[PDB]
Amino acid sequence: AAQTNAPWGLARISSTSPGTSTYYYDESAGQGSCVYVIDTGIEASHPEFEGRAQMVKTYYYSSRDGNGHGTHCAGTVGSRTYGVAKKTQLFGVKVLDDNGSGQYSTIIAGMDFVASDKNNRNCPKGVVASLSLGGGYSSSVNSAAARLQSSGVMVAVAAGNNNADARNYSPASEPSVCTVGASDRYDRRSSFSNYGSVLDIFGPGTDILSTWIGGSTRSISGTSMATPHVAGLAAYLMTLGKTTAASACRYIADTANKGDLSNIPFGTVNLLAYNNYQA
Repeated sequence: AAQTNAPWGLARISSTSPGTSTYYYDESAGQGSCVYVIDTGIEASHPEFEGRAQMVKTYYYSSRDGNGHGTHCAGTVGSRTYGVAKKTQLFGVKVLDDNGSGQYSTIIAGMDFVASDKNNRNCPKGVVASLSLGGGYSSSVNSAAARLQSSGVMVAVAAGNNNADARNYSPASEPSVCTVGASDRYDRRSSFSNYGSVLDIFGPGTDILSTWIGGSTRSISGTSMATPHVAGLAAYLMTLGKTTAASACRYIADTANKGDLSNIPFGTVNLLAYNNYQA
C-alpha cells in the first residue's frame, strides 16, 4: 500500500533515503495487534482513530486527554493519516495529568496495569506499549519497564530531550526495553535527542505532524514523537509475523538503516527504524 503526501516520518520509515513523501506498507497495517499508549490519555473520538482507540485506565479525575501529548503519540502509532500501524487497536492509560506531569509511583502502576490488562484484550498478533515519558534515574521505574517487557509486551520508551546520555534517565536507561532517540527529516540527530549506549534505535522526532485534541492536528518535536514510530513499527511487524514482543527491538535494530544519521556521538548506535517493505 502507498499513502501519498504522508508526514515525512512515515515516509522515512519505509525508505532507504530521506527526502521522499510517500509511505509504503503492507496492507495488514497492524491488524490484530494492540498498542498501549501510556501518557496523558487519548482523544478516542478523534475521526482519525476510526473507533480503534479507547481509554482503558486513568489515575486522575478524567480519562480524557486535556493536554494533547498522548493523542499526538497515539496518532503516530495508529491514526489513519498520521499513523504507522493504521489498523492496530489503541489503548490509552492516563498516567500523566493534563499538564503532562506524573509521579513515578503512578507511572509504575500504569506499567504493571498494562502487563495484566493485556490478558483482558484480544491481541492475537501481539502487544506493544509506547512510553513517551521519563525523568531522572530510578531503579524502580526501570524495573517496572522490565516487568512489562518480560510479561510479553514490546516496550518502546523515549530516550529523553536533554541532549545528554540517556543512562541517567528512566525508563530510558532500562537495558531490556527499546530506547528510542530522535532524528530529523535530513537524517540528523535531533538537536534535543538524548544519546548513549542505552539507545537501541532512532526514529523520526523533529517536526512530526499528528493528531491533537479538539479533533485537530499539529506538528511538534521530541523523543516522545520518535517513540510511537517505533511502537507502531513493532505492531506492524508483529502482525506480519516477522518478530515477537520479546524480539522486536532487536529485529528493528537488525533491519534498520545503518550509518545514515549525522551527529551521532561515538558509542551511540547509528540505526534508523525501517520497515523493509518491498511493494
